[PDB]
Amino acid sequence: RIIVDPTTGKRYSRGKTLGKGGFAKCYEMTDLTNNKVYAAKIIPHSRVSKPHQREKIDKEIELHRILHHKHVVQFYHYFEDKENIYILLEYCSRRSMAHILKARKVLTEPEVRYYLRQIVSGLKYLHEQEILHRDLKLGNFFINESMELKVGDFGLAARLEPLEHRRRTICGTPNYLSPEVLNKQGHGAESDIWALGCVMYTMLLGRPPFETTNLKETYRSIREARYTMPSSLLAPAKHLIASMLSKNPEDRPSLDDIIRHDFFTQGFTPDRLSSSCCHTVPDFH
Ligand SMILES: CC[C@@H]1C(=O)N(C)c2cnc(-n3ccnc3-c3cscn3)nc2N1C1CCCC1
Repeated sequence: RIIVDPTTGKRYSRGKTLGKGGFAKCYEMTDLTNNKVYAAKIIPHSRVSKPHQREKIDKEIELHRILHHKHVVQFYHYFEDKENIYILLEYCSRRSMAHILKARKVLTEPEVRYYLRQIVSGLKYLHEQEILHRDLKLGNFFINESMELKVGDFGLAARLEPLEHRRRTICGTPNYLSPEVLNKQGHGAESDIWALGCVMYTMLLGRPPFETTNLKETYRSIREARYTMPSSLLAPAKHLIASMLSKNPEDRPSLDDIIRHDFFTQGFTPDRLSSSCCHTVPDFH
């Protein structure tokens, strides 16, 4: 299967299927020119005939293509032929963190420190760019062969809007809805920090702090921001989760405040995590 870009004449080679992605059918896509493999979203035009879902991928491409950071999935190139839209992205061979957490149930503290340092690095970049991810979940943290975390799936992504200039309606259907979004206040930077609490919690426990059904029954408990803290957690981990899950948005720590917490500084953290950690528990110390 040869795929030629009709506006350039660049030829790509389509490899194995990688999975599903809503509108995306995902296959390996080799650039024959470089000579390197990427992970491609292939979206037939028939999928996106409606103006709003056409605009959806358009903002996703527009916003994503301008980001260059070691902990954000690298945009490579986008093009279209007669039937498909093509988005080529950093190939992450050891899949996502939602995959690892299924296989492990629960991670060790040094693993949680190893992964969250990378997550906070990639989000700092984005937040300085002034782009809100708006869909941070374990599913969107992509890992490569050499075990490096890339934050991906832009899409529910958007540029930061001042409070008075803000989109108030709930955007799409994300994994971890903040108290402030539920109060018709919109999605700020601290709504991304909220999700990092839900992420960290789930890395240490294998279950989210709140129900993720997005049902209107679930709204009250989240607002409210009340939940059970399990005794299994060590003191410093407990404090930082409670910090990031503050009820009031401006009570939540900054990303600089986060990576300097006792949770990070007072424990051991490896420079390189072994790939055995995708399955097996790592050794102590
Ligand atoms: C293309 C969408 C997404 C992605 O954005 N990146 C960067 C990615 C980068 N690398 C892989 N990748 C590469 C080899 N295996 C995968 C994979 C990750 S999760 C299931 N397969 N997949 C990616 N994916 C997948 C494809 C289907 C759902 C998410």
